[PDB]
Amino acid sequence: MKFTVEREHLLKPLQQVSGPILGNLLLQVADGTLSLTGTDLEMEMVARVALVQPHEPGATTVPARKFFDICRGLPEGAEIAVQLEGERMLVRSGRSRFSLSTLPAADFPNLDDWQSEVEFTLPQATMKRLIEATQFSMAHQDVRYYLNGMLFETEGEELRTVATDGHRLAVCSMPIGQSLPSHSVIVPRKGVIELMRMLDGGDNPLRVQIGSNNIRAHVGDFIFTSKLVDGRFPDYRRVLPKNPDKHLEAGCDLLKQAFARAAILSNEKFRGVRLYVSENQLKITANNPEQEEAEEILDVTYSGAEMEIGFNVSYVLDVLNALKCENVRMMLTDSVSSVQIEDAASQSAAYVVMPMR
Amino acid sequence: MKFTVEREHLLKPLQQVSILGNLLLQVADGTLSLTGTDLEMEMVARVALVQPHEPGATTVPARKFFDICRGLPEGAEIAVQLEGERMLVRSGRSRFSLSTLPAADFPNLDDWQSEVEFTLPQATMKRLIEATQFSMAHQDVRYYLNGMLFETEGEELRTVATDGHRLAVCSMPIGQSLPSHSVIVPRKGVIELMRMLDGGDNPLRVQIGSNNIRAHVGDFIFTSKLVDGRFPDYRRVLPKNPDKHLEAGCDLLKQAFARAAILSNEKFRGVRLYVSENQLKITANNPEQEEAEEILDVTYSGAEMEIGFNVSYVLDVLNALKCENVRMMLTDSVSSVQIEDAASQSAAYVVMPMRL
Amino acid sequence: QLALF
Ligand SMILES: [Ca+2]
Ligand SMILES: [Ca+2]
Ligand SMILES: [Ca+2]
Ligand SMILES: [Ca+2]
Ligand SMILES: [Ca+2]
Ligand SMILES: [Cl-]
Repeated sequence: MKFTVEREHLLKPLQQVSGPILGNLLLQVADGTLSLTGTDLEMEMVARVALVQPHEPGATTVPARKFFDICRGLPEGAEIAVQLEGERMLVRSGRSRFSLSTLPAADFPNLDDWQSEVEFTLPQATMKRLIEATQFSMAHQDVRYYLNGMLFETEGEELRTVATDGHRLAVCSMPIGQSLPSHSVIVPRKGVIELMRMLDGGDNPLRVQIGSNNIRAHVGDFIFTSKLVDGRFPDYRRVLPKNPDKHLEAGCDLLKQAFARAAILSNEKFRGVRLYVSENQLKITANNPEQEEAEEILDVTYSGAEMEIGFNVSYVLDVLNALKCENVRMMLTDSVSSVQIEDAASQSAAYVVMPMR
Repeated sequence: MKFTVEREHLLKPLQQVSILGNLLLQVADGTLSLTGTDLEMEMVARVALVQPHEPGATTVPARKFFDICRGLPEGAEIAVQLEGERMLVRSGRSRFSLSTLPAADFPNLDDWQSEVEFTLPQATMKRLIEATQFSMAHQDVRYYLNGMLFETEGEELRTVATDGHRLAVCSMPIGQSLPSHSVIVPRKGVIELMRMLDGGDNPLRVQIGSNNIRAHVGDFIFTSKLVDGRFPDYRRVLPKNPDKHLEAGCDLLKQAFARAAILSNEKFRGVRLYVSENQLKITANNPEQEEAEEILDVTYSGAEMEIGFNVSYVLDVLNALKCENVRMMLTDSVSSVQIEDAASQSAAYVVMPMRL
Repeated sequence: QLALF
């Protein structure tokens, strides 16, 4: 195995695949392509780098971070000549020379084979929107494993992401212009993080394939495959207020800063704040075990009946931070029902937060 | 106690001064003073009151008061008054009520006399501390190592830091005659002195007593206890007449050592230098028998020699230097190495040799 | 804190 490749053509692929043999990258020269693979047994990332310079076929496994560090550590425009010799991988560039340990390619684990059942193409920017709109609402380490992940749902010509932790929910829907079957899968959060990281911001489309226990996304020269999660994901339709008689509108940043200040004097553990809505007015209050108090009064557009309702303020703040927009619409029922929060100018995403008593 | 002050006139003072979790606030003679303390050291900040105000004093949670003020909109008039056991903070349509503790319980550092004094530019003090700070020990039982020597001699101020393994020294002339005197400033004191300095045009006044130090800049006053101990002698650590001088681009040498570091022992970080005519070769190996080699052009004309050292120590020095060219003053394989900016002798760094 | 579901 021998190849010579420019630093900049190696860095991005290396970064993508890098994030005992599990600590190594499988390298393969075959058919004029170098392929770099990393895996944690649950998911797998593959990068394909065309080899334009002379090269010899073969496969090995090298420590992931050390090899990435060497290449990144090399000067801008460095040519990185690499060859297997005995039990070692030699890496050379200018007068920099490195000899890395290896493990047999034979020992590198392969994920089981599977069959694609649902497929679709979408702009990269669409997948970026879908994930960034919802990611933060995933549970962290809930004993309900299906909540530590993101629902990816197809319906009609829309792909939809949903995330909830049982107290708050995010949902986002985007048209992709293809006749899709009705279907749902749960991608574990680690897969979601990786899928988000492979989106370079370029105009290269993404290709999604969904199996019965797997999901695969192809963009450019990268192929990411992850296992899915078991269990019954909740239905976001149940969660959206069936009918809202109470509509609030306010600037996102004003609301954010008011809530952020009130957060200061909220209970450290429970984070509770009270909301008082009345004719064109929102009042936010907070207090902690030390009987310290915060009060915020804001001009809003609000026409319904007066009501008071409590929240975990970090749940509200997460929502407003995730809305990168001028105006926020809030839709209410009563003091003990969930609230729906949206961008005033766009219904693409909706955020639902259950109150505190 | 009453005052109303623009947000941006409170933020820097609050930043600097942040019951030991409370700030003391005093309104006297047209000035608001803010004090923060951990019992070892103290920061006092003054702000002039152009708006209507009433005298008095109280203490208020530091982080919460800070957070609220920073939380408020750009250019906010912050009105403050004492009301019972509570302090009221008002601005626009925002209102806050913070718990207070009595001003009379707020702890003062003991009174002391100044014995040596001098004024110097901020940038000079900042250069002295920055060049050496990283070589201070962190919580060594040799308690005197957990801080920085401040030595006056002739017309210069000098800082020395060492952790028992590597040394940093920096000397700067300050244009005043000084007695020969040395003190140790606690590491937290050093860090706090450092960030009190914006490097701006306000001169820094230093006052040293037998057990205390004080730095005066513009509206801010820092005071610290000194470390009551005996610092090691830096003169004893510096290599005697090093006759072998290598010069190389600082960045090229740093990048070579950084790549080589990757295959060095994770615990002991030993790398080897082979020096020959206008050339340096760096080698590293780990217990897994992985190997790194770097060769680069340099300016060198002395006797061929080998030497090893801790690459983390050298990387630290090279990062601190951030210059064009570095000078490595070498003796032999059994001797320390002195590193300097090739263009300045004002800062020097000593790394011990390793037999690898 | 109430449960969403
Ligand atoms: Ca092979
Ligand atoms: Ca939707
Ligand atoms: Ca509350
Ligand atoms: Ca302003
Ligand atoms: Ca070698
Ligand atoms: Cl030493």
